[PDB]
Amino acid sequence: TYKYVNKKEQESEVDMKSATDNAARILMWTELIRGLGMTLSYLFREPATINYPFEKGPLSPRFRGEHALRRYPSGEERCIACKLCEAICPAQAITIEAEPRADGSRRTTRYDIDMTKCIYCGFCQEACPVDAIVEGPNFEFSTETHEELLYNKEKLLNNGDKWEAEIAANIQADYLYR
Amino acid sequence: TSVKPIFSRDLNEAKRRVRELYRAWYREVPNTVHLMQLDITVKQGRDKVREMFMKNAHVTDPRVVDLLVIKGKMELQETIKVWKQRTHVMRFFHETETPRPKDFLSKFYMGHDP
Amino acid sequence: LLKKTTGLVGLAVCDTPHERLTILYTKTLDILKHFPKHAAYRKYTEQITNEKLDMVKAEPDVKKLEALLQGGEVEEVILQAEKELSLARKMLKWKPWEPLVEEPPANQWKWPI
Amino acid sequence: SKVKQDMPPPGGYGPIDYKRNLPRRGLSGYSMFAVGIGALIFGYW
Amino acid sequence: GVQVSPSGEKITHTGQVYDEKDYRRVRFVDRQKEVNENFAIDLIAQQPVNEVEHRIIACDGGGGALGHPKVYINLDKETKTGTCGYCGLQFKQHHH
Amino acid sequence: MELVEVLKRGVQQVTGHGGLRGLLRVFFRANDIRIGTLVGEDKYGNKYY
Amino acid sequence: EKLLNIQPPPRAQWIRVLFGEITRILNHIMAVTTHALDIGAMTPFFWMFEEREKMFEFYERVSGARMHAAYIRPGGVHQDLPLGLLDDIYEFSKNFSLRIDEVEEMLTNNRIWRNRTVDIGVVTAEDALNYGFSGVMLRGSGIQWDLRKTQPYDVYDQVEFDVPIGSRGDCYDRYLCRVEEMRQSLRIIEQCLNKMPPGEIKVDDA
Amino acid sequence: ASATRVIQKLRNWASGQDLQAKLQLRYQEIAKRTQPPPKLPVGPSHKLSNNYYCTRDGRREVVPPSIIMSSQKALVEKKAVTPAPPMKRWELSKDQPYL
Amino acid sequence: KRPTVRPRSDVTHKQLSAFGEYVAEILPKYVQQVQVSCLDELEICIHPDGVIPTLTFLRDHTNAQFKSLADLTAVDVPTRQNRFEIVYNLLSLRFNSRIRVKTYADELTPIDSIVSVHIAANWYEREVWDMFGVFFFNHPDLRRILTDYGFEGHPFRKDFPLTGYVELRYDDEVKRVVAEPVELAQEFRKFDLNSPWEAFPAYRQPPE
Ligand code: SF4
Ligand code: SF4
Ligand SMILES: [Zn+2]
Repeated sequence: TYKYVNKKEQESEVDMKSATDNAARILMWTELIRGLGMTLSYLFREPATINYPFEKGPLSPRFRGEHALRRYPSGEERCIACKLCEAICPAQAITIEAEPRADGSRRTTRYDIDMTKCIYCGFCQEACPVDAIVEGPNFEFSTETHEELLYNKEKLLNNGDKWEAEIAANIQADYLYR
Repeated sequence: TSVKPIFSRDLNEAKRRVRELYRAWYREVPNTVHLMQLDITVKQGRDKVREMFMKNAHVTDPRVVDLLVIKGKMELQETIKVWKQRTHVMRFFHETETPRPKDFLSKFYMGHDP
Repeated sequence: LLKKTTGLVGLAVCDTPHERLTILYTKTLDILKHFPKHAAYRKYTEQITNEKLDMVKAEPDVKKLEALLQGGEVEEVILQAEKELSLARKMLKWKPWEPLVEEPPANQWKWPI
Repeated sequence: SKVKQDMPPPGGYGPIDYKRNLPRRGLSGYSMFAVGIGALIFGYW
Repeated sequence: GVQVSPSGEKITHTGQVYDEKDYRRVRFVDRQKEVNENFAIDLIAQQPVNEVEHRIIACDGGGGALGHPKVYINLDKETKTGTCGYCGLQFKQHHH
Repeated sequence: MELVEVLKRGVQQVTGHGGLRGLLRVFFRANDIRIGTLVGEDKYGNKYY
Repeated sequence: EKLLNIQPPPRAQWIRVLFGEITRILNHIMAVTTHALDIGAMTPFFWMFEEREKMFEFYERVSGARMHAAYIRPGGVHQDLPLGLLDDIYEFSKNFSLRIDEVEEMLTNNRIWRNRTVDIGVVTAEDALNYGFSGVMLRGSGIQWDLRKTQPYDVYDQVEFDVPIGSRGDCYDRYLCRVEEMRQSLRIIEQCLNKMPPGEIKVDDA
Repeated sequence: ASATRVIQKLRNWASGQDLQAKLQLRYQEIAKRTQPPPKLPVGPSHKLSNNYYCTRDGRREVVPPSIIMSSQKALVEKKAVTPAPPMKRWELSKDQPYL
Repeated sequence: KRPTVRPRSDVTHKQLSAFGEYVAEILPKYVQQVQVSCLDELEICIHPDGVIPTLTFLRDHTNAQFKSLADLTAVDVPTRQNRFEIVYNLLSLRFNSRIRVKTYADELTPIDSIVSVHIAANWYEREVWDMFGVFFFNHPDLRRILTDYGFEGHPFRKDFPLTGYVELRYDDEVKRVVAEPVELAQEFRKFDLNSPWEAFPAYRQPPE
C-alpha cells in the first residue's frame, strides 16, 4: 500500500473566513511564532548533557574496547598459540610467533596487535577457543605517539592483568549468550 | 592475426594522432607552468613531455598507440582543467626519489635485487 | 470525467487517450509490415500491438481501459506505445533477425574456470 | 531448565503512536486582526 | 621471575633482551621497557599436582564453558604426571 | 509553592558539600554541586556517588 | 545466503527486520537533519542526534559496537538479544513520534523551509528511471516502487506498512517522504516487537 | 522530570504537546543493567536421530545454471511472453491516505 | 519443510526460461547463450556488437520494459582471451523483474557505450574504464572517476597488486606530497585458505 505526502484531495473552495485566516497566517507569521515556541519549550527543558569525565555514557558487557590477554586462575596464560585470531583478523592486525616453552608448553613468543590497524570487531575474541584474547571495556587509551598503539605480548598481558577484575565479570555476564 | 581497429587502420594515422597530442602538450606546457606555480622552466616541461613520448616510442601496434593517445588526452584534459595539482604535475619528475644505478657493481653493493 | 493529474512528474494528462493510442498502434503496425515475414520481433510485436489495439477499441472508458491494459496510467501506455514505435524503427535499421554475427571463444562463458 | 529469551510480554506491548500530530492551535484570524486594528486605533488616539 | 641483563635491561618471559651493543636500546632511553612481572611458567610450576583416583581424568580448566576445550589425560605412567595441554595443570593417579 | 521548594533544594546543595571550601572544591573541579548518596570510595581516593 | 542456498531462522529474520528499521530511522534522521543543517537550522540536528545516541546505545547493547556492529551475518545474526532490550526499544519507540512531530513542527509548515525546498531539484519520473535513481528519488517523483513491497526479503512480507509517494519531485516532497517513512519504520518496529518469535539465532548448520 | 509545574505548563503551552508523558530523558522505565542469566534455545537440528546431514545439506543442492539456449550446445504460432505477470497496482492506504 | 534450506519456487524459473527463449528468438544475431540460475536469475550472454540493440530492445520493448539499469560492472577473468566480462543488471518495474546481460572484451577491443540508452551508464562506464581499462566508444566524457589524478594502471585487474606500486608521503625538502615506490613495514601475509578436498561434486570439471 501507499500514501500521498503532498497531494491534496479536492479543494477547500474560497471563503471570507478562510481567506482572512490565510491572510493572518501570511501577515502575522503564525508558523514562525510556533517554531519560536517550540524552541522556547526546548530552552525550558532539561539538557541531555552528562558531566564528562565525572559521568560516563552507559555501556554493555558486550562492549569491544582495548585488547587484553587473559589467564587461568592458576596464572597460566590462556593462549595456546593456535593463531585462530590471526587467521580470522580481517585487518591482519595480529602477528603471532611461537615455540615450545621450557616445560614443553605450547606458548607464544610474539603476540602483537597493531591497534592502528585493528578494526575493533571482536572476531579474535569470538574465534579464540580458550577465551585468551578479549576486547576489554577500556576505551580511554589514546596516546600521543603512533608507536604506543603498536601493542606486543607484554602490553597485552599487562592489560589482561590490569582489567581482569572487569573482563571476568563481563564474560560472566555475557557468556551464556555466546 | 587480423584484429578490429580502435581508431587507426594502420600506424600512419596513429602517428598523426600522436603528433596532434604532442602538439597539444607542447602548447599546454607554458600555460601549466604559468598557472600552477611551478619551480620548473618551460624547457624542462617540454623535455619531460618529449621524454614520456620517447618512453612510449617503441610500440608498433595501432590499437596500443590509439589507447596511449586516449590516455594522453585524458591526462592533457586533467592538466588543462586544473584537476592535477602541483604535486600531481611534479610527480613526473621524481625529484625526491633517488635512482637505482644500472651497473652490476652498484647493484651488488646495494642489495640482492637484480 | 477527466483525470486531474497522472501522479507522475513530467507526465502531462492526455485529453484524448483513445485516439492517440489508436494512431500509435496503427503506425506501429504499418511499420511492422516492412519487417521480414519470418521476423520473430515482427510476429511478437504484431501480437502485442493487435491485442492492445483490440482492447482500446473495445473499451471506451479510461479507467476500465487502464484496468484492461495493465500498463499503469493510460499516459504511461501512450509513452510505452511511442517508445515501441521508435524501437521498431531502430530494429528495422539494425536487422537482428540475421544469424549470429560471431561465435564466442570456447571457454568464454565457462564458469568456474 | 526453562528456556529464557528476550521476548515481548505475553499481553503484548502497548500502542505506539506514529501518525503526524500537530496541535492545531492559535486563535482565529478575525480575532487577531481585530486586536491589531484596535491597538492601532488606540495608539493613534 | 624477572631477571636483568648485564646491561641492566629486564629480560622478558620469552628470554628477549637487547645486547650491550644493540642500538635499539635508545627506544628505552628516557623511557621504560615494560615487562610483564607474572611469569606464567613459574605460576604454573607453583600449582600442586592434583591427586585423582581414575586412570583417565578430564580437564576443562575450570568454570565449564569459561575454560578450555575438555580433554582427557591418561595417567598410566607412574613415573610422570599427566599435564593438560591447554591449562598446564598436572594430575597424578592415586594408587593407594 | 514549588519555587521555595526549589530554593530549599538549592540551599541544601550549597550547604551539603561540607563547608564553603568543600563547595568551592567540588564546584571548581567537577562543575557540579549535586548531592548524591555516597556509594563508596576506592583505595586511590576516588569517591563514587 | 542466496549463494549458499540456506535461510536464517525466523527469529533472526525478525531481528534483522527490526534492526533494519531502526537503521532506517537512523539514516533518515541523519539525512533530514543534516539537510536542514545545510539549509541553516541545526536544532533538529541536535534533538534527533540525541535520539541517534539512544539508538547507538541499542546497537552497543546487541553487538558491542555503536556503529560497525558486524551483527547481521550469513545465517542469521551473531548473538541473541540481551534481556530487556525489547523493553528498552519499546520505551524508545513509544516516545519517538513526538520527536518527529517536533521536527515536523519546526520545518514542514515553515515558509522559509518551503522556499528553500519547494520546486528545487525537480526530477521527472522518466528521467529518474533513465538516470537509474532508486528509493526516495523515485517515490518523490511519484513512482510507486519499494523493494520491501515488490521483492520482499526476510519477513517484510509479514509486516504491514505504507509507502510514502511524492507528487512534485522536489526537495520538499523528498523530505516529506523521508519523514513519513520514518513514521512507517516506527510502525514496523512496533509490529516486530509484538511479533518477535522464539527460537535460535544462527542457522543450525555448523 | 524534576521540572516545576509552572515550567511544565509553560513548556506544554509553548510546544503544543504534552511533553511530560513522553520525556526524551530516561529515568526509571528502562531495563535494569544487571539481568538474570538466560537459557537460549537450540535449533531444529539439535536432535539425536533422523538428523543426517545429507538430508539437510542445502549448500550442496546448488546446481550449475540451466542453459536455455547455447550457440554451441544447441547449435541453432506461440504467444509473446513477459518475464513475469505485470505488477498489480498498489492500493491506496486505508489508514492515512493523505497527510 | 527443511528449516535450513532455502525454499524454491519453480514458477519464477519457468517464467524466466520462457522470457529467455523469447529474447533469444527475437535477437538471434547477437545472443550467444541464455541461462537461468538455480537462484532464479536470468542471464543473457551476447556478442559485443549487439550491446546497443540488446539494451535498447530490453528498455523499449513492450514485453520487456527494463527501464532501470541496476548497475554496470566488469569481472576480470585473466584466463580467457577476452578477460573482461561486462555485466549489466537491469530492473523492470513494470513486470517486477530483473535481468542480467553479459558480454566480453579484452584490453584492446572497446565496446559501445550505452549512455544513449541509460544515463547512469555514464558514471558506471567511467568506473569500468578506470578500474579495468575497458574503453567505451562514443562516451561523452570518459576519464578516471575513483583513482588519483595521474594514477597509472587499472587497479581492479587481477594482476594489479593489492598495495599498488606507489605510496604517498609528505616530503619536507620539496614541501609537497610525493609518490615513492611502495615499501611496507609489514608485508601483507597471504594465506592459502583452500581445502585440498572437493566441496561440491555438482561442479566437478572433467579432467583434461
Ligand atoms: S577486533 Fe577484529 S580487527 Fe581487531 S584484532 Fe580482533 S579480529 Fe583483528
Ligand atoms: S585464538 Fe586465542 S589461543 Fe589461539 S592464538 Fe589467538 S589468543 Fe592464542
Ligand atoms: Zn586443563
